[PDB]
Amino acid sequence: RVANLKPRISFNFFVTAPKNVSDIIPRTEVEKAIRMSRSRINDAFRLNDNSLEFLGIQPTLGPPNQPP
Amino acid sequence: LYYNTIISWIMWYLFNSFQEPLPWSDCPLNENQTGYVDECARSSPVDYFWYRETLNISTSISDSGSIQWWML
Repeated sequence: RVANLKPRISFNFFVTAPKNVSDIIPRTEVEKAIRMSRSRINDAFRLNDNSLEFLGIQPTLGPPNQPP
Repeated sequence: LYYNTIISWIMWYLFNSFQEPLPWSDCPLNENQTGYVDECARSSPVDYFWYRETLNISTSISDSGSIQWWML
């Protein structure tokens, strides 16, 4: 569901059940659902997770191991 | 005497050269594979790498800490 469409590519959204629309998906599982496939969607629009802002979901990755 | 102490750190940072992500450029992480430690959060990553990296630091002059054996 799309609400408050902003030409600035910003809007608050939520998802429901498909057609048990009396009930919606609880957000607490959606937070881990995005963090699983967060890497999938930025390259689906050539973006960098600083153009995928979620305000509650942030990337928690990147330990470097350059030296042998 | 004590110029060669400074001169050794010129070579020490020269040993820390040669590389893609220069070591003072970035922060070390925390223990949770996430964002950074507090003194690299509260101040720049160029300094933090000085009070632990260049040398482990002490608070005062009256307390002698680690010997920095590889810096020796």
